[PDB]
Amino acid sequence: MKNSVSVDLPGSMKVLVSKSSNADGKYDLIATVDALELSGTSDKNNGSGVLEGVKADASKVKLTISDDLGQTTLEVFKSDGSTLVSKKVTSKDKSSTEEKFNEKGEVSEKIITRADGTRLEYTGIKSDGSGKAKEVLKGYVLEGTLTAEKTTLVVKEGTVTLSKNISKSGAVSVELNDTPPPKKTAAWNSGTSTLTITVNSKKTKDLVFTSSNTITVQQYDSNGTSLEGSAVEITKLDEIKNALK
Amino acid sequence: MKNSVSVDLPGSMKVLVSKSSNADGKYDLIATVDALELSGTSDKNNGSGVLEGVKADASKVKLTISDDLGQTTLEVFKSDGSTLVSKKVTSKDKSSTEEKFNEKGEVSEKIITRADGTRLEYTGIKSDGSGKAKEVLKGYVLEGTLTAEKTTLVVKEGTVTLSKNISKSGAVSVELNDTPPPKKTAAWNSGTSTLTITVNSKKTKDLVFTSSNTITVQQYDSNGTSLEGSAVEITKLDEIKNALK
Repeated sequence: MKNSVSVDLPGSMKVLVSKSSNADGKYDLIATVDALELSGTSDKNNGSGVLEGVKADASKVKLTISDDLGQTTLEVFKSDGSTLVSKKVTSKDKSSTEEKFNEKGEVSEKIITRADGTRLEYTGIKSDGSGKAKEVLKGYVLEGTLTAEKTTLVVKEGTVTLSKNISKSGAVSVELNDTPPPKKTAAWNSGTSTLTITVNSKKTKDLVFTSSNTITVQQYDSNGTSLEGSAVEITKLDEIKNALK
Repeated sequence: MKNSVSVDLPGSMKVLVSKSSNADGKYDLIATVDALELSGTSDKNNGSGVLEGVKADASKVKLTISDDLGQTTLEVFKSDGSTLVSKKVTSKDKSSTEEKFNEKGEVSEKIITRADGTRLEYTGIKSDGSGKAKEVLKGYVLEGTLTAEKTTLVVKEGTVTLSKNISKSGAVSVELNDTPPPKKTAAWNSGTSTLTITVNSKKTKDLVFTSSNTITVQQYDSNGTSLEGSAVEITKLDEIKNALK
């Protein structure tokens, strides 16, 4: 710090590495990270090495810098120092991986940043690999979910589901499902001159064709077993068409 | 006509039947029908009997009245009198059946009126029983077609076809078809990271998923075998949704 050299780092950080060595050959590293003074003695005079620090709430902070000034590995622990909370790995080339762990020392969440600026954001992860997913792309977002084998991001339009699957090892594969909406059916009763229309095991309408040469609609209650209202006579084509929706 | 009695008739007609009998016991009938004087001698003094006449173009007109004043059967022939053109039967109770015949002495067309005021209108009839159909109902019209067995009147709304079938002997029966529109399918090429979308054996779009983490649409020509345009990149969700329609 005193008369030393400023080194820029992956992820908008600096370190100050001492101009000269110490008693045991080391170089002094000081970095203000987040807002803590972090400190450490390193074999090398470039910026590489570990820096440690303690938050005012007694959480332990450990910043590792990779030998080639490539990779800053920012770990946060619980007060004991044994129990990992969070971990931001940044890479040389602008890409980062913000993790989070749970009570058990198991990964809860994961924000992946990509070199371009696009993101994979996993949350609510569970013991059996599964959880939410978001993909931040340039201009728009693909939501989805996670499993042990794969991420699946989905986009829907009416009867079409587009499904972008990203495998564990990076492999994209895409698929499409068009599935028709539930269709009307009907049954004719010759006895009563009544068409009863069934949608998805729910009766919906009675269309009745009278000896008086006219047509009457009545609606099934949303139970789909008893009629409701009273019988509405038809007065032009349009109404018959309406009943068929 | 001279000093006789006016009888009203089925189908807005009158006849004048003579007050007294003739030489051979008959009663004189005169009717102005359409605009012809029609004439005939009848056994009975009520209005019943036949009346004949000749149009100025030499077509022969034959009006029959049923004994009970029930039914007026207006036939028109060709000039020869043997070859039927048209035939309007009216009934007592306001119902009528306007036929038409063809060159061969076979029925071409048929307007059925019903007592209520509703109509069945068959046209363009053919040797194998078939032809157009219209049903004039109170407030609206059901179009359709004819066969030897049956009339079929159809009403459509999107994927639904309502079909009212009237059998030879009057029997109504109704049916419904909901049939889903042609659905998208797609094939993935791992080689090129391209989804190709097929609608009804016609390729429609290429969706391409780039190593650059972006999506590009290109359209198939309406042949459904070669691409067209050039590859349009995607810029928000909405566009991806659009491609799925």
